[PDB]
Amino acid sequence: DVQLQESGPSLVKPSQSLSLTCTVTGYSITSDFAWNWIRQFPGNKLEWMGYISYSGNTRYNPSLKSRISITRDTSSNQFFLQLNSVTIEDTATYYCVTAGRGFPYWGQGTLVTVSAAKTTPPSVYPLAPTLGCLVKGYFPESVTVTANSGSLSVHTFPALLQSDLYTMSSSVTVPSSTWSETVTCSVAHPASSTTVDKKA
Amino acid sequence: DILMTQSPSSMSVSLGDTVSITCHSSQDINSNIGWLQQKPGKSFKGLIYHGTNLDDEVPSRFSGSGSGADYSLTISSLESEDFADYYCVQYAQFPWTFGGGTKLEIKRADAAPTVSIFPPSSEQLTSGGASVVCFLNNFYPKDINVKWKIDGSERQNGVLNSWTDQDSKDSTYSMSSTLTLTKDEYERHNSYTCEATHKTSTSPIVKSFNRN
Amino acid sequence: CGADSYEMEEDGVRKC
Repeated sequence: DVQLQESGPSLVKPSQSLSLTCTVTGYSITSDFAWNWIRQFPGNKLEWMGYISYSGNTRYNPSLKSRISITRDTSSNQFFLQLNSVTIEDTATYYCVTAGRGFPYWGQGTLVTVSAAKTTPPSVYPLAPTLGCLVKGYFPESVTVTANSGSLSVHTFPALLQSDLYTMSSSVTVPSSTWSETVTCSVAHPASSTTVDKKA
Repeated sequence: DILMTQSPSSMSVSLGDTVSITCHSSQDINSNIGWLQQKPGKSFKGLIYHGTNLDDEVPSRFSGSGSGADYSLTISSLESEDFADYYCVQYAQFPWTFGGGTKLEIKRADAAPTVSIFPPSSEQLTSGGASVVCFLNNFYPKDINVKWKIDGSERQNGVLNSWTDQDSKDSTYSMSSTLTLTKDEYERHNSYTCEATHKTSTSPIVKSFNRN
Repeated sequence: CGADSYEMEEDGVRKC
């Protein structure tokens, strides 16, 4: 099999460049196949952006051609996406993908937000009288909530945008022989390096 | 560009069911079509290529057929793992293009929500804000209404509603409702109520708290 | 594959 992984920034400002790396393991990108970038827009619409071949030949979507470059580093077994002159409309989840016999191998995908809004950490607030946690006023999209060190298996509600900042929440359900037992939600936000704690 | 018309957009079906998803292209694509699966967690997988051929480790439940401009994906004896979003893709012509997708959801019995109200945190009241939260959990079907009342008076403005996707465990849906007001407006009233209306219960499920 | 028995590759992508 082949394994692929996207890395790069979560937030790019408009007019600037989006740059992503795909690290390929288990197979050499010079051996066979085409090595693609595909994106998925917030409404689930997919668009093929382009590829670089095993031989280093590139093909681009005509809608993107003047704005795009796909390159490779064969020593590191990586290939790269660069998308320039970006607009808010370039907000999407970006995937690196192998095309050979169809599209067998896909990276996990990485979300890239194009916006002029400034990076902001979240102000986690507790939610006690089923229990919960309310995570408010962060930017950009990038939170994960974990209940009792992964012991609780618990609803994650997707973020909504209010006042150009994001708000989301999470709920846990335990039998009333507990909260008795202590219940804590661990709230992690990678684009802040803050694990904004809280906590009863 | 070649347009891919995928049908249906959504399906509510049971385990053990056999379902078909179709894709029509705006011109002959000579079997140059793939089928892709994206499960919860947003991970994609190639299932089929050249209209019919299986990618590695794809179970024989999945089959394909078609020609010219008309293709089908069939999934026999649906299993829990098979409930996902599905996409067609043509590679007959550049640029390669995709169908609109098909969402496969599990059919289930009707279920009333469990309703949960929470007052603003002291933490938030220090910052000058006041959010009142209402969890509406484990209901079926997805269609649900929430009404906020402040001292009996309906409030539509300042409310944020967020739905989960279908539950991996019990096939239900859940929704979170947040009413956000200023500290000053929050302290001018006593009663905060969330009311849930669903095609299951005659009267709405009413949860409230009084600031006393 | 497709109308005929011919399969081909272009830039490492198999096509009918």
